[PDB]
Amino acid sequence: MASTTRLVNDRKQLEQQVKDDARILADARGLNITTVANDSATGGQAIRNVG
Amino acid sequence: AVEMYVAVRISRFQLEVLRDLHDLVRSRTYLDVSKSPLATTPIRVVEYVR
Repeated sequence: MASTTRLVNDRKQLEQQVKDDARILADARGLNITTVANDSATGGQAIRNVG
Repeated sequence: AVEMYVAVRISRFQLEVLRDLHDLVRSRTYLDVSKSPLATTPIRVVEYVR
């Protein structure tokens, strides 16, 4: 049990830190939403009256 | 002159006489589409959502 047994955990922590500090410097820009539309209807059979 | 010695006549007649010009207005009934519109589709069961 030496400093070599901590290598995998060291890599786990290093990957977490790399992701975290690459998220900080990444530039973020808003995007335009162009998908709004009322196209989600439902079908079926009409309940026609009889008489 | 264009009538014979025997005359054909009418015993009764009916007509409406109005003394005021504002008596010519009457009323009728209509559905209010804005608040009670006419239905355009029948009631159906839910199937084939897409």
